[PDB]
Amino acid sequence: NDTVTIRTRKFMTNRLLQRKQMVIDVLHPGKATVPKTEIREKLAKMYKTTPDVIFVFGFRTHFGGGKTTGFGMIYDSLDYAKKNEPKHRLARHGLYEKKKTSRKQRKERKNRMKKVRGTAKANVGAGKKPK
Amino acid sequence: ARGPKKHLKRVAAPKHWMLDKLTGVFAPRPSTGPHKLRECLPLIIFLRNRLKYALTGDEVKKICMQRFIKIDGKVRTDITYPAGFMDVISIDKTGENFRLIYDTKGRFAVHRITPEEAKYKLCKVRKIFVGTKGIPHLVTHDARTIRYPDPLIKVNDTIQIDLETGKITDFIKFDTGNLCMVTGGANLGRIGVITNRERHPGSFDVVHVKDANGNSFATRLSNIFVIGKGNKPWISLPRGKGIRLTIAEERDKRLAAKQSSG
Amino acid sequence: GKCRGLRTARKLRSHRRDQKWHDKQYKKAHLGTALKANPFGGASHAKGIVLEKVGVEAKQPNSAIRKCVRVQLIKNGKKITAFVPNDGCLNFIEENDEVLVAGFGRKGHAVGDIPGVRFKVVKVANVSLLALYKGKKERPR
Amino acid sequence: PVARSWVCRKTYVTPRRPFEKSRLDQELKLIGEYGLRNKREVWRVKFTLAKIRKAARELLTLDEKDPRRLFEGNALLRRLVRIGVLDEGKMKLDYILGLKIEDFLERRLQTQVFKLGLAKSIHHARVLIRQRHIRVRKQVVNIPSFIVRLDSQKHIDFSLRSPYGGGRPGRVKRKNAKKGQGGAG
Amino acid sequence: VHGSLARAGKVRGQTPKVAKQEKKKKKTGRAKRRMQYNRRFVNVVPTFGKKKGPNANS
RNA sequence: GGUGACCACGGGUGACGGGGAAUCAGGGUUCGAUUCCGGAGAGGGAGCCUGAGAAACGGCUACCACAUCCAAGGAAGGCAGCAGGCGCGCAAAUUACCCACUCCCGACCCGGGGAGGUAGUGACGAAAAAUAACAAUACAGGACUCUUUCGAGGCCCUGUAAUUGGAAUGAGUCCACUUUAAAUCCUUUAACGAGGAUCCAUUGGAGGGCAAGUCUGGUGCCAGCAGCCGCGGUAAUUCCAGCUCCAA
Ligand SMILES: [Mg+2]
Ligand SMILES: [Mg+2]
Ligand SMILES: [Mg+2]
Ligand SMILES: [Mg+2]
Ligand SMILES: [Mg+2]
Ligand SMILES: [Mg+2]
Ligand SMILES: [Mg+2]
Repeated sequence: NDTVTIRTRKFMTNRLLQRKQMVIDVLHPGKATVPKTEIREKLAKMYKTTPDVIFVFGFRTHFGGGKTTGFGMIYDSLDYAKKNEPKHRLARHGLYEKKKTSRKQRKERKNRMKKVRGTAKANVGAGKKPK
Repeated sequence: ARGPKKHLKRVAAPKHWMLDKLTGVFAPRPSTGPHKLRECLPLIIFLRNRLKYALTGDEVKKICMQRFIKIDGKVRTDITYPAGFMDVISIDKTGENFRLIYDTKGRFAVHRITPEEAKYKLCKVRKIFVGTKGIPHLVTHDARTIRYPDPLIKVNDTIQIDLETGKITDFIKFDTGNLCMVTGGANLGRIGVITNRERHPGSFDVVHVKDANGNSFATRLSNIFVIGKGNKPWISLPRGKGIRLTIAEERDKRLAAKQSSG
Repeated sequence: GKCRGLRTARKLRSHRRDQKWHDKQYKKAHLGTALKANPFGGASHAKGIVLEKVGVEAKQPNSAIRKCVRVQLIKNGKKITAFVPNDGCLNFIEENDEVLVAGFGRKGHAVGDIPGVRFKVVKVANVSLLALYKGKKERPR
Repeated sequence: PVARSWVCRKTYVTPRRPFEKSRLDQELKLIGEYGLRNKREVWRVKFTLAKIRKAARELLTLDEKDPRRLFEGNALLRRLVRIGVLDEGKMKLDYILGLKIEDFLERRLQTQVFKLGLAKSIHHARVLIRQRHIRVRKQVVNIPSFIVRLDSQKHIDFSLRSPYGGGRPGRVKRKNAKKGQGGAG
Repeated sequence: VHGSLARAGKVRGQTPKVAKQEKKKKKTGRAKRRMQYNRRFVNVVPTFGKKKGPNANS
C-alpha cells in the first residue's frame, strides 16, 4: 500500500454508452498484482466517484513485476452501468446472478420438449420425470 | 453452393478494412445496400476499429440500437450496414460528423467535417434513363435514383445531393481540367485533375490524371469520381490532399516527426 | 547435335519425356509394376505373423547362419523373410507372433551377405526388439 | 476453422558435411570464447548473417539509383548500425559483405555484461542473466541472446530486486543468517 | 530347415558379466562445451608425439 | 458434315483445381486430402414437394446393399457435422466447458449456434532456454618475471580433490493476486525448496568414407557386425562387454 500508483492513458469519453474509458497501469515494484478492488477504489478516489461504478478488467503484468496494465471503465450512473456492461462483469461485482442449469441439460430439455406437440401440460411436464 | 452466401471469412475480408488475423475466424459480412461489399465500410468496424467507441460487436450493437448513428441523415440500426464512399456519418449526442473518404493509401480514413458541410453530399451518376410517361431518371453511384434531373446532366458526372431532401442543387460535368478522385484500383485515393481521356469502343475508357505535384497516372473510367469544379474541391479533403507520396519521402517524414516529438 | 530453334519446345519436351523412361529410378517410380511387386505396397513398415524361424547361409566370402523369420503379412497375405538384427533376439521370437517389419536398408535390395532378404524385424508382440535386447522391458507373459 | 496462425520458420541451418576438423574447431573456438550452450546457437547467428549477406548481395545486383535498392539499403544499414555491428561511417552495401559472425556474437547481452564487467567470466554472465539479475533500461531480461542496440548499451545494469543492486538477499544467505542466530544467542 | 538355429545368442551368453564402474556425473550443456573447449584449445604441452589423438592408448 | 501426328479418340492416375509447400547459384525437380477461393458428395443410384434460391438428404418418394423395434399386424433409418465406438491398418486426440470473443440466423438490444471460442491428449513440427557459477589451497603450463637452467610469486589460464565454502537461482511444494463466461496456463508475489547441488541427459559411434582406441577380458568364419568396402577360422583397431574418447 505504501508504493502503489495508478497512471491513466488513452483516456477518452463517449456519450454513446455514457462512459469514460481508458487504459491504466499500476506500479507495484515489489508486490504481487494489485487486486482489482484496490484499483477500483483508488481510481474512484482519482476521478472523484464511488467504487461501485468503476469497472476494470484485463490486467496483464509485464515480465519481472512492477508494471501491470489493464483497461478501466467508468460510468456516469449505476443504472447506465447495469444497462450497458457485460453480464459477467456485473456478476463479478455481484449485480448479476447466473443461477441456471448446464448447457447440456438445457439442450436435453429442449430436445425432449420437441417430442410433445401442442399440449401445454405435457410440454411443461416433459422435463419433470427425467431429472 | 445451393444459394447466396451469408458468411465472410476474416482473412477473405477486404484489405482496406484493416482487420487482423487473430481476433477470430469471421468478418462482418456487410448486408446488402447502396455499395458493394468490396469497397464499403460496415458500421461495426467503423465504430469498433476506427473510432474505438465500442470494444465488441455487442457494444456497437447497443450503440446502434440506441439510435445515435445517422447515415446520410437517416437513422440506421443495421450493425453491418454498408456505409460506402462519402456518406455522412452523423452522431448528434457527441456532436461530430464524419465523411467517409479514402486516404492516400486507399483506405477509408476518419475524416471529420462541420455540420454545414455535412448537410450536403456529392454523388456520381451511373445511369440516366427515361421511364414511363416520358419521365427522365438518374441513378447515382449509390443505389439512389431520382426523377426530373437537369437535362444537361450526362452519364458519370457529379451531382450535389443535399440531405433531408434528396434533390439536386448543382452539378459538375465530366470535363477535362476538373478535379477528380480515383475510387478503385492501384491509384485509389489519389486526388488529381482530369488531363486526358482516351476512349476504346467496346472496352473500358482510360483517363489520365495529374495531381498537384505533377505526378501523372491513369485509370479506368469507372474508377473516377469528379469532386471539384476545375481545381477547387466541393468537399473537404483529408490529410495529405490525396497526394500519394512514395516510401522514400514517407520515411524521412517519419524521421522528422520523431525528431520533433523527441 | 540437338535442335535449338525458337519453336522446338514441343520436340524438346517430347524427347525428354520419352528418354526419361530409360533410367531405372524413373521407371520404377512411375511404372507401377514395382509398386505392385513390393510386398509392403509402398509402406514404410508392415505387420505380420511369424510363420517360421529359418536360418539363411551367408554369401561366399562369409560363413554364418543369419537368423530370419518367415512372416505372412496381415494385409494382402504375402509371405516374406525378415532378418532378426542382433545377437540373441531370435530367442524373443516365437511362433504366431505379431511382428513389425521394416525395410532392411536400401529400398527393396538385399543388404550384405544375406541373400534375398529385404526386411528386418523392429518390434515383436508390440514390444521393441531394441528394448528386449537391452533388457529395458520384458516379454508379455 | 481455427483462428490460429501456424506461421513459423527455422532459425538455423545444419552444415552440409559433418565431421570436418576445421569447421568443428572453429565452431568450438567460438562456443568457448562467447560462452554458448551448443552448436545450434552458433548456426543460428551464422544463418542470420547468411540472410543479411544474401539480401545485401541481391541489392548490390540491383542497379544503382533504383529506388527499391536505395530504400532497402538504407533500411538494412540503419538496422545494422542500430545493432552496432557496423560503424556509423561505413554506410555502404559493400561493407555488409565484409561482416563476420563474431561481430554479431559480440553484441549479445551475455557478452555485453561481461565486457561491462558486471560478471567475472562469460559463463558467469550467462548464469547471471538466466537467474534474473540483469536489467536493460527498466525491463529485466533473462535471455542471453538478447541483442543489445547502441541506445540500450548504456542502460545495462543490475536488477533492483536482485541481491546485487537493491536489498533482499538470497535464500541461502537468509538461511545461513537464521542458522547462525539459532546457534548463537 | 537345416537346423542351425540352436546357437542363437551364444557369445552374448558366454560373455562374462562385468558391472559398470560407478563414476562421477558428467557436466552437460554449456559446462560440457566449456570443458571440452578448455581441454583442446587452452593448453601447452612440452612433450613430443606429433599431435597424438585425444584417445591415446599410451 | 465435325475432330485428328500441332497427338484426336481411347486407356491409366496411388488426379478434386488453384492460391501455395519442400529443395534452393541460375535453370529446374517433386508435393499441394489439409483451415483461403472455386467444384463435387452425403451408403449407391434415380425422381420430386416447398421455396427467391435445393434435384436439399440433421426434407420427402421408390429400388439396391446394410441395418433397428415388433405383441410378427406393422413402424422407424443414414455421424465424408461435434465428441465417442468397431473395423482397417505402419499410421492419427476428450462421449469436456461456454456463447465471454469473431460472426451467423430470427418477429429480434433480450433467444439459439459441437459455427466458433476455451480447456484436455499431443517429442507432427517451429521459437526461446536449465542440468551450474565464483573464490581460496595444494601439483602442472604460460610471450610470465626476479640472479646467466638451478630457487621463488610482483601476474595470467587450465585440469586433478578436498573437512572446502559461503554466495545466486530455478525444477518442484504452495498462499494470494491476476487471467478467464468460469477455470487452466503464463507473468507477478508470500513461505519452504541444492554439495555425489543422488534435483544423475540421452541417442548413436570409435578400420576407412567420417570425428573418435593399433586399451583390456571373452568368442573363435561360431555368435554376430557390416548402408559400401569389408571384420570374425584361438594375439579381432570392426563381434559380446568394461574403461576411455567422438558427434548432436
Ligand atoms: Mg480420387
Ligand atoms: Mg486442394
Ligand atoms: Mg472448400
Ligand atoms: Mg449436393
Ligand atoms: Mg439427395
Ligand atoms: Mg536431469
Ligand atoms: Mg567397442
